Amino acid sequence: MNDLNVYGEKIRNMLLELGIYNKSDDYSPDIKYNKTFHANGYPITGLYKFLGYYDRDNNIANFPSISFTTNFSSCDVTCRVLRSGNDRIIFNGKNNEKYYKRAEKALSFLRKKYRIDAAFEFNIRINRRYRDAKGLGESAAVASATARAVAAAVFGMDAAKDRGFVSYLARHVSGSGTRSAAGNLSMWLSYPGIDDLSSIGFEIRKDDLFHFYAIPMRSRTLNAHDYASSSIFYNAWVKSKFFDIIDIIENKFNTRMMLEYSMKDMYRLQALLISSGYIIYEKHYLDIIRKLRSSLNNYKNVYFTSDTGTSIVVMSTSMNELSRFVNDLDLDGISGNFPEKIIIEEL
Amino acid sequence: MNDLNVYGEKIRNMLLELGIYNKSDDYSPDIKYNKTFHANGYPITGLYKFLGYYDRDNNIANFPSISFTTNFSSCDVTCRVLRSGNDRIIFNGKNNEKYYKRAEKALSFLRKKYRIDAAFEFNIRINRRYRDAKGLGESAAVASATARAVAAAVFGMDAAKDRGFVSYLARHVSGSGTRSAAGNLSMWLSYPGIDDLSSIGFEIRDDLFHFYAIPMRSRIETLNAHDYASSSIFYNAWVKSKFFDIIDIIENKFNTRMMLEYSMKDMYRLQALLISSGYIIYEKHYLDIIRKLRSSLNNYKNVYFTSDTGTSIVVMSTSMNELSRFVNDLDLDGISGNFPEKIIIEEL
Ligand SMILES: CCCCCCCC/C=C\CCCCCCCC(=O)O
Repeated sequence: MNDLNVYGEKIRNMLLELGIYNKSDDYSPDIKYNKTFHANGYPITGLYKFLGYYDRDNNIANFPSISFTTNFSSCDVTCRVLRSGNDRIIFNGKNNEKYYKRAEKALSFLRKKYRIDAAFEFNIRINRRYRDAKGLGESAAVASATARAVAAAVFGMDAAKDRGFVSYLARHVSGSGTRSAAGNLSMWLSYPGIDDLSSIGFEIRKDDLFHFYAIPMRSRTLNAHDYASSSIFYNAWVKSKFFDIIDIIENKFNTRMMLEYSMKDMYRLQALLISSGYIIYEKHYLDIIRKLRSSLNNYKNVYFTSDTGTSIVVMSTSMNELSRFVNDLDLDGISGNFPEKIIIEEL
Repeated sequence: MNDLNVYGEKIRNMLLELGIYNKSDDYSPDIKYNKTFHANGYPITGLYKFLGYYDRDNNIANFPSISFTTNFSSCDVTCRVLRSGNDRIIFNGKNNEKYYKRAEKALSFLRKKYRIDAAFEFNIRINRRYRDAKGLGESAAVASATARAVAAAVFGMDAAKDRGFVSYLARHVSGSGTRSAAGNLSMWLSYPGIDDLSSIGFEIRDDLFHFYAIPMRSRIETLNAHDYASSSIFYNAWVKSKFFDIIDIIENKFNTRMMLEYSMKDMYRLQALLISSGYIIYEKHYLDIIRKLRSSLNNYKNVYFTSDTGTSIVVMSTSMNELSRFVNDLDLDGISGNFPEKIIIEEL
């Protein structure tokens, strides 16, 4: 779309003027064969949420998104590049066709764009702080950790330390990986017609953030993109996203505005899914959201959100108000924090 | 440049060319003072659903709608016109402000348009086949019954038997009233800028369907749902798609199967509009029933279901035997529906 491109480009110019965004630099492969590289990565929770791709082959989104990086789980990846052989993708000790299929797609991009004739061995470890739950942004943790390990092995440590370049690589695994690779509070710039190296994540800041807590819940995510995109309301959502992104940039990413927006956006996201016949709502989720909504008026600056799942993230600018809310409502979840250490190393 | 008025006028011309729609005829008052008139009226269930008004004072909707008339409740109205005296509006034995206000908005239109200097006595009786359920189109039953009684008393039996004219009067009580007054399967033509006597209900038809309701309790009042849906950021996209969907159903000659399937899709879209504004229609029991219904639909041939601005569900089928087999297999605890067979309009 031409009007969407115009608004995307306006957003890009505003970000270039702020100095927080730059088109990513590109690198030439200099493969360190037979050496194991290790990297970690963290999941994300959406504030300005994302659903639907403009170009699903390159993972270009229809509009920009904003998330924060959490510690609800952690991913660690081991990568080894071989001159010959077959790719091996191990996920939590399992060698299943499902994981292979998702990996070989980002590796296809890598081999075609950079003319690489090599085999890849990946060992992915995700440690969750919950037994089972959806919508806690696990795919962003895998995408950022795999991108960091591949960047170190294929391009070198200099490239692996370049957050823009690593977000570019992470995007090819999962769109949300752009924001996990970039930092703790980050934005992914994306819109129709954007150049490949311009559609990346970048950090907004590492100060004046907030407190958060998750209520992990079971739900009956790649289908969420198709379901939302096919909604008759999808184009109206995409259009409003450009105006909302412009407004948050003009408001200098004010914390409380983003927290409030994330609550409104949770409802809009659910509405898009509902309008396509996908009911995200489960009985237990309904009981918790009614409890949460009913009590919000009695708290100051307490907000909550959900993504494509029933897990809820409760957020507040005050740690005491958050803990008071969690205790009074007897919520049984996990305390969150922004990760402090990104590891990228040759083993 | 009003795009909704353009698509509205295109729809109107298509309907004129089919010969199923005509601008309503108007009538001069010839009041039969001191005589009691009695009429009945029935609720509706939306197929091409309606929410939000373009002009709330004249009850002009933003787009056209299609519904069917049911027997989930019934309304009976008694009307008497007096030369002098005061208006009296009794609703289920109650004389409350909320009812006087709703009746006065319509009577003000009647007195101003037709230059009537008279008092009106209305006695409205609504008998429901459920307790506390929402979204079963009760306001259409009151609107059609009151319009039939007023048309007989104020304009005469000839005007009361003119379904177009009666739907025009019913619109001033409740928009959905146009469809209830028009017949069992009907469309209300409405869009921004439409002429007053053109915004009426008309009967589509012969080859209908069977239905069954599961009345359920809900939080959101139908009157508030108009404001809630209208305030959604998705409302304009819904309105726009409604014009294209109405053009498509007219070109498909109101095919039953297509309208039943549309009503299922439209139920999701309606819920989405309410959800996007932060209004959750869902309840735990509704969730359990809709999951049971959705899970079994693939095993039935012509079975569909819908809901309006409530948790009440209406199950529909082109076959009575398939519907009863569906209701029995899922052990549904609701009420059997039927299209009303007798419309009463009488003096005394
Ligand atoms: C031109 C026709 C004029 C006649 C107008 C009179 C009709 C309006 C009266 C009452 C509206 C009733 C709406 C339904 C009430 C439900 C309220 C409840 O049950 O609590």
